[PDB]
Amino acid sequence: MRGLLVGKMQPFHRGHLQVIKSILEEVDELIICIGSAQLSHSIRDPFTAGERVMMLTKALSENGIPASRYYIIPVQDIECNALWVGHIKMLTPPFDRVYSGNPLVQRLFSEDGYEVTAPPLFYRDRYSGTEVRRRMLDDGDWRSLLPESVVEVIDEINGVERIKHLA
Amino acid sequence: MRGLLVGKMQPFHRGHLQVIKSILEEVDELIICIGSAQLSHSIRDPFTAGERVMMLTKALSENGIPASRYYIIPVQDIECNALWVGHIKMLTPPFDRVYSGNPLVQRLFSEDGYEVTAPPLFYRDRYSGTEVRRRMLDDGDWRSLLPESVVEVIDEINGVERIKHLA
Amino acid sequence: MRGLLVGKMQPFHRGHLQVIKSILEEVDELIICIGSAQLSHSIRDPFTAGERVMMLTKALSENGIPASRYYIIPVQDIECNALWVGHIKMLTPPFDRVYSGNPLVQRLFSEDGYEVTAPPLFYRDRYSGTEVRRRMLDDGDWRSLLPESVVEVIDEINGVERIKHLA
Amino acid sequence: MRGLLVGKMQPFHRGHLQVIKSILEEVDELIICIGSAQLSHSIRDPFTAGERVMMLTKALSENGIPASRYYIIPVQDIECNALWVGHIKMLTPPFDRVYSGNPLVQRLFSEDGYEVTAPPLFYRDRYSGTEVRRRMLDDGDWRSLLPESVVEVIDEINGVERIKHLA
Amino acid sequence: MRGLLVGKMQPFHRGHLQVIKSILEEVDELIICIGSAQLSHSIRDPFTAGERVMMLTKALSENGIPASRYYIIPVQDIECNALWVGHIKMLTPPFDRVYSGNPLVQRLFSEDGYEVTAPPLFYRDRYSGTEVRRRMLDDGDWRSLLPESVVEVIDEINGVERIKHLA
Amino acid sequence: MRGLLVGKMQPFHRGHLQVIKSILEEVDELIICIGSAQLSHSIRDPFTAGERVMMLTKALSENGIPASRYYIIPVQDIECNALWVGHIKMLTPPFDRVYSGNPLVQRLFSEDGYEVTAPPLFYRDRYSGTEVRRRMLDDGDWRSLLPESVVEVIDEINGVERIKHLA
Ligand SMILES: NC(=O)c1ccc[n+]([C@@H]2O[C@H](COP(=O)([O-])OP(=O)(O)OC[C@H]3O[C@@H](n4cnc5c(N)ncnc54)[C@H](O)[C@@H]3O)[C@@H](O)[C@H]2O)c1
Ligand SMILES: NC(=O)c1ccc[n+]([C@@H]2O[C@H](COP(=O)([O-])OP(=O)(O)OC[C@H]3O[C@@H](n4cnc5c(N)ncnc54)[C@H](O)[C@@H]3O)[C@@H](O)[C@H]2O)c1
Ligand SMILES: NC(=O)c1ccc[n+]([C@@H]2O[C@H](COP(=O)([O-])OP(=O)(O)OC[C@H]3O[C@@H](n4cnc5c(N)ncnc54)[C@H](O)[C@@H]3O)[C@@H](O)[C@H]2O)c1
Ligand SMILES: NC(=O)c1ccc[n+]([C@@H]2O[C@H](COP(=O)([O-])OP(=O)(O)OC[C@H]3O[C@@H](n4cnc5c(N)ncnc54)[C@H](O)[C@@H]3O)[C@@H](O)[C@H]2O)c1
Ligand SMILES: NC(=O)c1ccc[n+]([C@@H]2O[C@H](COP(=O)([O-])OP(=O)(O)OC[C@H]3O[C@@H](n4cnc5c(N)ncnc54)[C@H](O)[C@@H]3O)[C@@H](O)[C@H]2O)c1
Ligand SMILES: NC(=O)c1ccc[n+]([C@@H]2O[C@H](COP(=O)([O-])OP(=O)(O)OC[C@H]3O[C@@H](n4cnc5c(N)ncnc54)[C@H](O)[C@@H]3O)[C@@H](O)[C@H]2O)c1
Repeated sequence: MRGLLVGKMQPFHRGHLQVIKSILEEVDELIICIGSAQLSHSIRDPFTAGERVMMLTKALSENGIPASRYYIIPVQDIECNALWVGHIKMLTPPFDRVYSGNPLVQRLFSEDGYEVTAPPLFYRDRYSGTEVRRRMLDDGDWRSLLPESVVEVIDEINGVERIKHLA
Repeated sequence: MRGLLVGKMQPFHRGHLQVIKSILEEVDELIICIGSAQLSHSIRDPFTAGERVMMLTKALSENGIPASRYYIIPVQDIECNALWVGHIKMLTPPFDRVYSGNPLVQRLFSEDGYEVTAPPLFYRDRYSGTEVRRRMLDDGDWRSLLPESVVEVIDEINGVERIKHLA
Repeated sequence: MRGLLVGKMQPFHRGHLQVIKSILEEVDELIICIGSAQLSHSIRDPFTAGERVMMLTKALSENGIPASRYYIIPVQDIECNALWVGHIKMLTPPFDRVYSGNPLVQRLFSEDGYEVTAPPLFYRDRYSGTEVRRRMLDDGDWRSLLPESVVEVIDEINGVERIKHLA
Repeated sequence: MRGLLVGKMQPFHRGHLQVIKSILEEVDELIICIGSAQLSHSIRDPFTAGERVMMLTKALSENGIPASRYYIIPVQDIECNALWVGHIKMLTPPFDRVYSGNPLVQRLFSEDGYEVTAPPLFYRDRYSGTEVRRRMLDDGDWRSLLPESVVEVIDEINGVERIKHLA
Repeated sequence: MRGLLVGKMQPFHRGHLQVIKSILEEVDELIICIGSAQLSHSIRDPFTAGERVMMLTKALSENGIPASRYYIIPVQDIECNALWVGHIKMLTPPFDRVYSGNPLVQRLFSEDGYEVTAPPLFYRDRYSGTEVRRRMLDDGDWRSLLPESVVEVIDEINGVERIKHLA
Repeated sequence: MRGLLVGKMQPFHRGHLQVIKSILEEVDELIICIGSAQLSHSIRDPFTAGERVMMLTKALSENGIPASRYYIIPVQDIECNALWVGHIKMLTPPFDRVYSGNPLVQRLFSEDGYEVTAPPLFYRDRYSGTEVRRRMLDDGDWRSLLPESVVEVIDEINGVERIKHLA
């Protein structure tokens, strides 16, 4: 039983970790696709796919989740939404269920015949990429929104200095 | 200490496994990029990136190599060789050394300032994607050239029927 | 005498039908290019090119316009506006006049040396893709804005459920 | 009942016409996709998609086949074969059966769950794009291989002068 | 000693000329990249790369700056910001310093290890592409913001008629 | 009076220099487009566009040709030959005549309505990119085929070591 979760992870936050843990209770393995893998250095998409791979890797490992239970696969975006589900299938192992709170992702997989689950949102008011990046820019408390390992990655790659300069 | 290995893995064979094991003796983790992730269903590139991810995953796991010791990242090809090293960096975790027997890959990383190691070839006369695919097409003994787990993947996805039809 | 009409047809409405009929009174055949053929599943561009081909086909046929009097050709968008006129020429039969109310389309063809006609707008306050899609989303009366055959196509492909989910 | 036929039509020849007529005896409408719509001015792909649209249109009309019985849709090629079937679906009306003698096309649609029919070849030794273009270049008898209407199109667009210059 | 300046030059204005002159006092040659070379015919990017090449050429020549002191190189934009610095390097001669007031350009080159200088802004309230284009559209005094040679180019290519039609 | 010359310049050789000098006797300025600006690090296309810009610049300057008499513009290739002439126009200043010995280039510009001149070939048996690169690889005398300034550029960028490694 393999599930699929897709997200920009800009950056990977506590909401992401929580949903992943719950998902791992109903599936044997979880395919985690880092979408928009081609975007980086913008206010909405500051981190490269590689930096995000490290964020995910450290965070999951830090939380004791065995690496054998998940796949981290960067996925560049494409121009045709009608071909995106096929695009994901082509780059990933086979999967039985799709977990997503993103309307577009839900509708695309739904139309393709996949069962789509929308997990309950975990503190959607604070655990969102938008809030995290807003706090980084306005000097708010973004650190509490992310697993400690992610904060370390961001510090190491000078993530805040980057996003502030770009803004 | 993290190394980087790039290959089409069309399909993943015993030569690949051997070089990976030796590399894992000098580095802590190995980033394994599956190149030409956009190509599939052709005589030279029959398998999708996703099918190759499964081949690698099963094979490495079958050989007792812990998943925490490697990263499997599909990498689509790009038009400009001059930007390829940057392309790889953008999609991967940081790495210290590059292992490759491919002249182009060696020269590109070399010009970029990376130390490149060309591991000794393991039975280059039989352990090559070209030979494997040739045997699949001419009904030769391709199975002995691949780890058992890879053969199982190919059987499951009807790899031989596909490549034969395409030829 | 062949004319050219380009439009997103998202979806094909009564305004489109009316302008086509009038155009067919001054030209022998009309080339109808469905622009942005690569876009689908978005609030501004909900339908695939194929679904739009059916909308046009059924509507024109429903209105007794012989198929021998027009060409339905999907045209993907391209990055360079400076090459778009050439892009259209490359995918279509030769044409003598261009009919369009779109400023960009008018200027591009004009600069290329083509005579461009801007037909009078037919109820521009209700007959527009924007209004149709707005009514579909807010449960307004979108059906009256489209030929009956188009409504049937939309019902069949669950167009409203799609656009509502995406919103 | 709608069928699908895909071909480069470089140029449209008597073999194409014959297979289309037979297909039209088992389906109500035939979707005819002109593949490699982006290629032109090369020895293997001399004609633009638009020129080919005219070739098909004139030929089918010349042979009394009603325009309401077919769709002529140019389809640009894409880099990922794994997404091509989806690419075709996205640009076309729905279809029940696929007719093709091309191994790749057959395997792709087959893997996607479509029934694929390989019509008998009509004089494959003379009725092929390769032979036609070879005769045009070596001053052989290419005219007898094409419907008269197609020859007229080629004469009008100076097709032979083009291909000879390119060679 | 060679410097690098990148800009859309939509259109080339007095601010551009001033910064170039000052830069030419600290470097032997200046590489001038016209960014977004693929965009044209839009309100934000009205002129083609070729038209901009003429604007730069005439203006610099008009101001007595020898052609041997600079390189005018059109550079199309790319999807990955992470590869852009590499993209520029690939299309240009080697350079020692980068001059730019654009935050993104500064951060990208900075992260790549280049020294980046942000020249003082020359009348930023009037000397900006945005103001120039705004005046062209609202019939303001755009001519005083540009070198005379640039105005002549714009008049010759009917730049104002174009941008007004597009708006 | 402005002419246009397009070439890969892989690398710029004595034949190129000779044709340019003769052309400069009938035109006031010469636009020199370095085609395939996106290709580098391959046996057929070893040098980046930037390296070629330097080769041209040094060679022309070395031969006393004033920089004000020419434009060096890198041009990436595109997928549609039917749009290439438009692609060139978009990136360059206006031109009156096209000089080329390349059949494709000649036919494309010819069909677009341009007068195309095919200058006499200068020692075509030795002055060709193919011969130069062949000698570099087989240790033949490639230096005599290129202007001295070009040899210096190649030495400086380790061009021979690169092409030999790639082979
Ligand atoms: N055509 C295309 O190229 C195309 C089409 C669709 C989607 N995409 C890609 O999909 C990606 C979008 O992913 P996204 O917007 O979902 O990214 P995201 O990082 O914001 O969200 C990832 C997922 O995590 C979960 N999640 C997020 N916050 C949560 C919280 N607080 N509590 C619980 N669960 C939470 C949701 O399932 C969500 O979908 C992008 O890369 C986009 O480009 C591409
Ligand atoms: N511009 C670009 O897009 C660009 C530039 C360079 C390379 N690439 C990509 O790089 C990939 C090519 O990888 P490849 O040709 O090396 O693939 P491969 O699967 O044939 O080889 C993978 C690697 O495995 C090792 N190996 C193979 N056989 C072995 C044996 N018998 N014994 C020991 N070691 C062995 C070598 O290090 C080799 O490089 C492609 O996807 C290519 O497109 C892309
Ligand atoms: N570079 C590029 O890729 C490029 C450049 C220009 C245009 N395009 C494409 O052109 C398409 C845009 O077409 P559009 O905006 O005109 O689509 P549309 O469907 O809104 O309008 C189609 C045409 O129908 C007519 N029309 C619409 N409503 C009417 C009414 N009520 N009464 C009478 N006539 C009416 C007008 O002539 C109009 O231009 C897009 O696909 C766009 O991407 C592409
Ligand atoms: N990834 C991709 O972009 C991708 C993948 C697959 C195919 N394609 C496209 O498919 C197209 C290829 O079409 P093709 O090679 O079949 O073109 P074609 O014109 O040679 O043949 C068209 C079809 O006509 C029929 N036919 C041809 N000669 C005949 C004869 N003498 N008698 C009877 N029937 C005959 C066959 O069914 C054949 O497949 C190309 O445009 C190719 O690029 C694209
Ligand atoms: N990924 C990518 O494709 C990518 C990433 C970064 C940048 N770019 C490209 O970079 C280009 C952007 O250039 P831009 O925004 O700087 O263009 P611009 O023409 O507005 O400015 C050009 C430069 O001129 C100088 N300048 C402008 N006005 C001045 C004034 N009044 N006084 C003094 N100096 C002045 C500044 O150094 C400025 O950066 C675009 O083509 C963009 O697409 C591309
Ligand atoms: N669709 C497209 O992207 C498309 C279409 C056509 C051409 N192109 C581009 O055009 C470029 C090809 O240029 P090319 O093949 O001519 O390059 P080249 O460097 O071999 O030749 C350049 C030109 O120099 C002249 N020349 C060469 N050797 C000479 C000699 N010994 N004596 C006298 N004159 C001599 C000829 O006019 C020749 O065309 C490529 O970059 C190609 O990709 C692109």
